[PDB]
Amino acid sequence: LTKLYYEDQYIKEFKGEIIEVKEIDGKFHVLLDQTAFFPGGGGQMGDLGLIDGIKVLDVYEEEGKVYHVLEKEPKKLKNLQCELDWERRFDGMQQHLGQHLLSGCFYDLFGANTCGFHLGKEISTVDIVGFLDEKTIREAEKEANRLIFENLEVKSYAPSKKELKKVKTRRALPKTDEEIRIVEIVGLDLNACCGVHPRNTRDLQVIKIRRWEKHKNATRIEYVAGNRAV
Ligand SMILES: [Zn+2]
Repeated sequence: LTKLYYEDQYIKEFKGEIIEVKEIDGKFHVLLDQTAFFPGGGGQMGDLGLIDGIKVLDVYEEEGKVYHVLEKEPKKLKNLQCELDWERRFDGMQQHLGQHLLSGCFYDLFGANTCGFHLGKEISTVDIVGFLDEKTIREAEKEANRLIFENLEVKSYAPSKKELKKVKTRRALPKTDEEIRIVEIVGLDLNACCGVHPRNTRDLQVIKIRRWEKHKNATRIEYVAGNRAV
């Protein structure tokens, strides 16, 4: 069945048909024929919103199937108006690409590698290998914002096994039964990622580095992108 979030990440309203209903203590876990509700992936949180005016409280994936936890019992089940909480969606889209952008700027400018990231509701972090002084950190922040306004294309795709052999990456790709998705900041960076990203760097608006500290062999950098930064 259909996962719309990987086909067009900007779809915020869609038509759906409830294929299954399971009542699990108070809540109604539903399957849909097609969904734009992201369950979560690559560190990024899942969606909330409405299915037929009934609030979606949780979205998860189990055995390749996206399940929606509804607070009330579905009545009508065909041709339903389904809408994402777009503010939540887009916030997570911006923070994730924000991380990729910074990571790509740190490597492009200074050869500095990323070894971790965290996307939280309040703040997000990225870990860069080694000590970094304030000068280099602020230069990466500047360059990130420069490429936002340069508006680079961000391609999200699942390569065919033919075109997957011509994919050049700096980190080895996972061994999986699942399909490899690629997120590519055109001209800057190309990484395997299951996230849902904006289609350009301009969509980030602005990126601000808040503060940083040492974490073992790394510099843990706190950042905000988009509406969080203002
Ligand atoms: Zn990612």
